Amino acid sequence: MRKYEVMYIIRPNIDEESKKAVIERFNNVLTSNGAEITGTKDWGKRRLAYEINDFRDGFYQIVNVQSDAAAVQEFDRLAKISDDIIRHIVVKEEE
Amino acid sequence: RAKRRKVCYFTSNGITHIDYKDVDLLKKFVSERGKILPRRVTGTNAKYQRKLTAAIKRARQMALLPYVSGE
Amino acid sequence: AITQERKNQLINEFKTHESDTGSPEVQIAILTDSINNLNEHLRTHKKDHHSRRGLLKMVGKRRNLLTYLRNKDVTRYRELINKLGLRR
Amino acid sequence: AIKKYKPTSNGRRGMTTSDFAEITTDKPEKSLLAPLHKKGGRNNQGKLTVRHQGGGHKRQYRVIDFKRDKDGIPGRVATVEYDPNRSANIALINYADGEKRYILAPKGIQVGTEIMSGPEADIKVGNALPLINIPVGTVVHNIELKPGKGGQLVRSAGTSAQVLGKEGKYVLVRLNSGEVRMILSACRASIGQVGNEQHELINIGKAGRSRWKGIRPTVRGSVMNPNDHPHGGGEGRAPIGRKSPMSPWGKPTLGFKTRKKKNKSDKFIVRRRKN
Amino acid sequence: VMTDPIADMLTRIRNANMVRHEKLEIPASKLKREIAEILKREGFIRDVEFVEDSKQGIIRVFLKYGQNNERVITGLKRISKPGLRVYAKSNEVPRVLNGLGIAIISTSQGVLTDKEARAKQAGGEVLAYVW
RNA sequence: ACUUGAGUGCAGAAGAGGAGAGUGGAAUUCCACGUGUAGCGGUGAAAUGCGUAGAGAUGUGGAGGAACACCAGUGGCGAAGGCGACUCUCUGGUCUGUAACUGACGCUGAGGAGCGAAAGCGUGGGGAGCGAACAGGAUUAGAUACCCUGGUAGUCCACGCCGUAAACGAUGAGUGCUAAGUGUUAGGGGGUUUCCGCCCCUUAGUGCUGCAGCUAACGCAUUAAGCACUCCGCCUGGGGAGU
Repeated sequence: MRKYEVMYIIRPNIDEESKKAVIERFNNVLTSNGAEITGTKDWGKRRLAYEINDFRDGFYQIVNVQSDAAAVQEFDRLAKISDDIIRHIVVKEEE
Repeated sequence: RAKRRKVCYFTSNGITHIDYKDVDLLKKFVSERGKILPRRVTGTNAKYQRKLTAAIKRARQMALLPYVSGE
Repeated sequence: AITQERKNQLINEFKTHESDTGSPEVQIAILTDSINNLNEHLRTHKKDHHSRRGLLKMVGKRRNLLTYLRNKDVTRYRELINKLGLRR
Repeated sequence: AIKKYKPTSNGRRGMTTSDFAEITTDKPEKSLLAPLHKKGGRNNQGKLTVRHQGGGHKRQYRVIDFKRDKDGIPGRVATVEYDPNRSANIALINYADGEKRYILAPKGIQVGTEIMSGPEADIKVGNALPLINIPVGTVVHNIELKPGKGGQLVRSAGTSAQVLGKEGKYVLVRLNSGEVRMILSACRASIGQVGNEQHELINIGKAGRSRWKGIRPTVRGSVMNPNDHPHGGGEGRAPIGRKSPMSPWGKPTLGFKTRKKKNKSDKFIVRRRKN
Repeated sequence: VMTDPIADMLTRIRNANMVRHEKLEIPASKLKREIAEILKREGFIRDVEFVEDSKQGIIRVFLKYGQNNERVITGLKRISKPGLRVYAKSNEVPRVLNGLGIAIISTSQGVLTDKEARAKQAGGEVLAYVW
């Protein structure tokens, strides 16, 4: 496959251990397609410029996933309608 | 003579970034009112202004740099 | 395409000389398989005229090389044609 | 798809039948056929209260969940079959229970797809779940009104809905033909627009296919005697004489609104009937 | 490309023939070779020294035209068109110029000159014509 | 037989080349409610129009369509028409560099095949802005126009037909050669240079300024309209008449 470095922020209204559940389950669904996601990150509660859905700032996030080719549209489209992930912009990774 | 002031602005210490994880050179690139910087007044190269413009957009898509500013 | 397993795999499965990367039977093999996969990949969304013009130019080049190999060696050209499958 | 017929005779010169590619098997489930009697526009008295029905072919009803009360257990589409009782087709589903149920068929499905129906279920086309869990903006059909009643709402072939944005109670829905009704939130609904999208472009062509369905022909306004219909009269092909076109009862049928004014739907509309 | 070699050499000696260049290149072939010995022996250019090597080529002649503008290469014309070929019998071998120039008809015993080919009295393909 | 032609390989580079899906804002319209009053609007000057049924403006929120400002430039890519927010899948092509292989496998190409802006045409969707026909008011002797206020089709999408344009560089394609300078991207070799940066050599593409040469003059000029070769198409006074 190819590297997919897609990082989509978590919602600011989330709770703490529920946010850990969101990263846990969302990381599981991203990891179900054979992609050993060899990267991670947590940029912290960092304010954005304009609102995403309702915040004046959110809890930023990152990702580093190495897979196909099989689950980039899965982790983007299957997370497009969640309540936690505000707006996931899954950029390609060829730097 | 014989060069540009602010000589190439990225070719001296680049290259190939950023884009998402960078907010620093993105902080020094996207202009004061909110627009992207002019490529004559900033001073980037051809490929430098191309990469910093693409990463300026792709870093503006994930809400990193503001899609509009104040006056 | 083509994938590297079919570039090096196809050149490895159809190498005319021991170290001959070209050998126009090899060019008809790589161009032929890449024209087929470009044929299905053009057929998947039948509006893209750019990729279609690529399919016409590529298929025409593979035809011209097929006529070249047919003019270069008769029996070996028949064996390459009947082994490859296309040209019929 | 839609085939078109070559004009072998004059019955054929416009007519189209659909390709019948979506269907797989002919002979349906014997154990869910419910019998029917074409009623013919009649009443329980015996009078014919619906004009110009009757004449049809022998229909036979197949039992359909328009509810999907069962939940969580995934389906597995065996066959998609044809039903003369409506436009759209029906997909036969073998649940893991063995409860073989004819259930209405959204597009994009074939044999073999998993269809759950819990509130936990997916937004894969076919899965069904109440309107709270549906996110803002999905293609939804089979909407109900009261919780668990049955899918009265949208069902016919090639139709859909949205969800514009909701509260705890209710869930707003841009239905088909633009009516935005505050539909209740715990209402079970299912996901996808309804299969056999090309029902509209079916050119009927010859006369008796409307008799095959069937529909008795209609006799127009300035044709009947001035007794029987309040347009008829004149010395033949007289103009449509009286002001305010009028049904075969004394009510105008250009735009005269027929909803009850004092009615329950005064609250249940944000936006209605774009015309 | 490569429509005609002799027209490429003739265009070479022509374009360099007006450029005022000291030496001139060429594609080394049997027509550039035998035409180099004929057109060099008749006294137009200084010397052709066919500096050969791998893979093909490559002739190198010098323009033997002095101070006076337009020396012994004063104007050349494709008398034979590769594509619509000229022909000349024995009695019809035409001597180009009239008294100044000389034509080079590729005879059946070697690439002759005009007067020498008339000395053999046998014509062939009109190879080129140097007016 | 051989290798530069042409092709394959190997490694680089680049782009708004295409097709499909999804996402994002700025702005206009419309709607709901607050705030508020007597004007808003448009022009050459006005009027039609809107506004005390509360407009304009301003605050908040929602819906929907279309196009993506800044980067952006006689920049890039494409056979041409053309192509611009961002991301992904599938895909074509170009150039650079050594140089492993092949050994002329090439150039053009009437028919034939295919694509081709915008207007249109059929069906079904979509209709926020713009907007023929149309309505009103203005200017004029007249206004089937210019202007302004509105306004249908269309523009948008998918599926099919249309196959024309100043479809322009008014220059068919391929190849070889022939003064120079100055830009500008995409590369490469190098002179010292860890850097960086300057400079040369080199390609490929593209812009200006100009020698020879061409020409009726304007002008072209290594991207020729120069100098020669291959092949296709077109031209034989205007109107009549692309009838």
